[PDB]
Amino acid sequence: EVRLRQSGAGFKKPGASVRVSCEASGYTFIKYYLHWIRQVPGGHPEWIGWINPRGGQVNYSRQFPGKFTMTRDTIRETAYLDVRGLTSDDTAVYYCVRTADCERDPCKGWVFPHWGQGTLVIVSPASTKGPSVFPLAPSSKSTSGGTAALGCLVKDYFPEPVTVSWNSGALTSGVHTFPAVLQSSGLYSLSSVVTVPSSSLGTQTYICNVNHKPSNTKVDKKVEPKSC
Amino acid sequence: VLTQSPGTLSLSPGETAIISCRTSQYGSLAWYQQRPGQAPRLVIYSGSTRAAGIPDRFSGSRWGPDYTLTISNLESGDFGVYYCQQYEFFGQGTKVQVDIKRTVAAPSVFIFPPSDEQLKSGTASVVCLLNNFYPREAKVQWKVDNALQSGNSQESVTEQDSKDSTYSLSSTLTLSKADYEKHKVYACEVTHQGLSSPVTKSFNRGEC
Amino acid sequence: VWKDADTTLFCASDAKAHETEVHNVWATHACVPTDPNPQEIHLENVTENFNMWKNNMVEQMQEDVISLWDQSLQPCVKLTGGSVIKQACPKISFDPIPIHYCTPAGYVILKCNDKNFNGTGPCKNVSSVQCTHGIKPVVSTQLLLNGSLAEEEIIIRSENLTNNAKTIIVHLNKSVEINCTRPSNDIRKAYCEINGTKWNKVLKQVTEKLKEHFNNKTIIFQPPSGGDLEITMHHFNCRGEFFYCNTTQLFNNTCIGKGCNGTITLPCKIKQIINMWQGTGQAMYAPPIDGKINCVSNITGILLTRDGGANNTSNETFRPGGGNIKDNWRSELYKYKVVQIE
Ligand SMILES: *[C@@H]1O[C@H](CO)[C@@H](O)[C@H](O)[C@H]1NC(C)=O
Ligand SMILES: *[C@@H]1O[C@H](CO)[C@@H](O)[C@H](O)[C@H]1NC(C)=O
Ligand SMILES: *[C@@H]1O[C@H](CO)[C@@H](O)[C@H](O)[C@H]1NC(C)=O
Ligand SMILES: *[C@@H]1O[C@H](CO)[C@@H](O)[C@H](O)[C@H]1NC(C)=O
Ligand SMILES: *[C@@H]1O[C@H](CO)[C@@H](O)[C@H](O)[C@H]1NC(C)=O
Ligand SMILES: *[C@@H]1O[C@H](CO)[C@@H](O)[C@H](O)[C@H]1NC(C)=O
Ligand SMILES: *[C@@H]1O[C@H](CO)[C@@H](O)[C@H](O)[C@H]1NC(C)=O
Ligand SMILES: *[C@@H]1O[C@H](CO)[C@@H](O)[C@H](O)[C@H]1NC(C)=O
Ligand SMILES: *[C@@H]1O[C@H](CO)[C@@H](O)[C@H](O)[C@H]1NC(C)=O
Ligand SMILES: *[C@@H]1O[C@H](CO)[C@@H](O)[C@H](O)[C@H]1NC(C)=O
Repeated sequence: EVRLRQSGAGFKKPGASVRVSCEASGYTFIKYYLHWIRQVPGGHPEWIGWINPRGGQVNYSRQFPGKFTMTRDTIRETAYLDVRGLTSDDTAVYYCVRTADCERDPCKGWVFPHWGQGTLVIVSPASTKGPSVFPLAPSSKSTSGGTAALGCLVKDYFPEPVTVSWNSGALTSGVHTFPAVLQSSGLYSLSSVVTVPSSSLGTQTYICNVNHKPSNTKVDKKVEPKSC
Repeated sequence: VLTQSPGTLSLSPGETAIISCRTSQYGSLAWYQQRPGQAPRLVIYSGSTRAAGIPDRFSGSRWGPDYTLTISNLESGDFGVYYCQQYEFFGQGTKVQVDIKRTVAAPSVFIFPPSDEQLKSGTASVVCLLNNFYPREAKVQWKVDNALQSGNSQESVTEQDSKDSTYSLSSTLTLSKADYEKHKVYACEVTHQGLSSPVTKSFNRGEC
Repeated sequence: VWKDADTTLFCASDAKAHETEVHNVWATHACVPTDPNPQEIHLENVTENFNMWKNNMVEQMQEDVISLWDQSLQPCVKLTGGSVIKQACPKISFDPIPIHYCTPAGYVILKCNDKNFNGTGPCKNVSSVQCTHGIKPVVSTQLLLNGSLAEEEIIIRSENLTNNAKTIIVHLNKSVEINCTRPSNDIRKAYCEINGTKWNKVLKQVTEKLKEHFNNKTIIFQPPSGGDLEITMHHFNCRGEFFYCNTTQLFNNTCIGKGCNGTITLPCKIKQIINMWQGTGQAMYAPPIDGKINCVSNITGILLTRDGGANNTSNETFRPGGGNIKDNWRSELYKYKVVQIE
């Protein structure tokens, strides 16, 4: 059975370099070309190139000018890829793929049933920073039903993830905590909102508990209507 | 080179999903299935040829410069995103996501003025909240002093809730402190099937 | 009536029984004498399909050459799969000779004589022969040496131009000479000389041919992107010595549109330790012999690979690629196919 095992993930800084490896087995290594596929989260699988275990010649993608290198070790049966000039646009998952077939001396195929598990590479400035929690007062009266709308703003933190609990895990009714989105600063930022009765605003106090284990940052923030 | 459409399909367990993909050249075309977080998996190739382990509920088909993957009776694992491939190129994809049928619900629209603690930083974020609505299909636009805004608005949606089977959306408008103080009226527009007219929650900077 | 078929071919040659030369010795035991009155029948109104990219004659020639090299070009030390084999490496006389490939009784070779034939598809001028022309087993990469020339216009051959993974064989119609020499009295340092006026003219012509297939896009040449020395450099065998030559200067974008009209000189090196093209391990031969070693050959073909990519630009980039040494044979055997009669 054909098996392609890629190296573990990693974190990098803008300008660094990575070497993702791919140890192959279950088949005759030389008889098959190997391809490399990247996939920026929320993007079509972008092709990086292929390499021939026989000679070692490589066909790099034109859309990625001088941002990759490919090598192989015919004895240990393993392919390599070096991501250089690491930028924000290089944050993607990288796959090691082999074609189906063959019964031919060289296998070029372009039909890919055998994939590696992929490799997570996150390139962002330095880190780590903790979450800055900004309150989201509803606040100066709404309409169309009552029911206040309040929340917190877990902004600018790294890396994943954080967990938001309202009033120490008590308030579970109607709580929506959105997934994190990567900003232009290479940092994450999410919002956690709750819909509560507008009559209990001047009585009940709502607290959001944002826990960030990586940066070692637990912070509680009170959210209340404005005074004007 | 390769035009894959549509971008997203909101269908129910048991329904039939159809994914199309255009081609410029006339070489062979293949289909892959990618479950969330996992590696892609071969399903169809050479036009209509089925892959190993793949049930006959899937069926590839070619017409002119177009190829079609059709899935019958969606079965949990059938959800994810499918990609068409021809040679080295790849289609934009089509996220086949589960959508449970229910009565159409109107979104509760709210707008959030940036925190005054955030204004100290210099990067104000006006938040537009849309919670509990159906179906998933909706649209939000930003109007700064009555003018369309683009290139600074981020979104994030929740998964379909377990109880009421409704979605909630989070639109975030990011501006600079200098640019935020330049204008006055900030509001977001909401268009949905559950609404007769585009509802608008507005607020002016400073006043309350 | 007949049908496409595969069978074991035999060989014929004009090998000299008195020669100590290694191609001669091999052929003396494995091949027969040639026919002085070869028969060729042109078939009126016959159309046959050929596919140079699916021709077992190519596969058959490789096996022979592997056997030849295994018996002759034995190394001083042989490193394969982690083991070390020593078995003497005397110097030999080495100069490829023409070999004819022939069908046995009940079979025949159809030969396509259609000028500018690209190697795949129908052929309108078909003849029948028992044997191919004399093909020299020149082993090389990047450049095809001492091969057959295109009969009319330069021909671009590929199993699939749209498929960047298929090697492109450019079949030249005019022999540009390449003159390589290691001068008498670093003994491993060498160089190849090529007429820049002739070569740049031909390279310009290749671009125009490529433009016809790739919608008149800009044609750019670049050096190989990586790999073993056998691929990134022009490798071939001269008088028993293994030459590795830097071809960066040959694929000069500047001369494809002044200053270069002179002699072009590529830096080369003779290697004793080689990665065997048969695909296994490393082999060590003795140091180069003494004196002036010189071989003048015709470049008669070029092997190229076109860069892949998901870009929306107006250019295509080409690099002297290759793949299997079998491709070298394809460039010569493209006009032949074996059929079984009835
Ligand atoms: C047709 O085939 C014959 C066979 O060799 C050849 O001599 C002739 O040149 C071909 N016709 C043309 C127009 O080349
Ligand atoms: C090289 O080409 C010339 C004419 O172009 C020819 O006379 C000579 O025999 C060729 N040498 C070879 C093919 O070795
Ligand atoms: C060689 O082929 C080219 C095709 O690009 C043609 O223009 C040229 O005339 C040919 N040269 C000959 C037949 O001497
Ligand atoms: C070769 O000629 C055939 C027949 O005209 C054509 O179908 C094919 O596309 C050609 N291939 C190349 C590489 O020119
Ligand atoms: C590429 O080759 C395939 C079969 O191998 C064929 O169907 C297709 O037409 C070829 N492409 C071109 C442009 O000839
Ligand atoms: C090849 O070059 C060598 C030295 O550079 C020279 O002696 C020889 O005459 C040349 N051969 C030809 C045919 O020009
Ligand atoms: C190269 O060939 C041209 C013929 O076009 C000739 O004029 C020139 O002298 C040759 N170069 C050398 C160095 O002999
Ligand atoms: C060939 O020469 C160039 C110098 O123009 C050099 O940059 C390149 O590395 C050389 N190639 C090899 C394989 O050494
Ligand atoms: C290409 O030719 C030009 C003009 O002769 C020369 O200046 C340049 O150095 C050449 N490129 C090389 C040698 O890589
Ligand atoms: C090509 O042929 C010439 C003579 O025709 C010969 O001197 C030379 O060695 C040959 N090339 C190779 C690589 O053997």
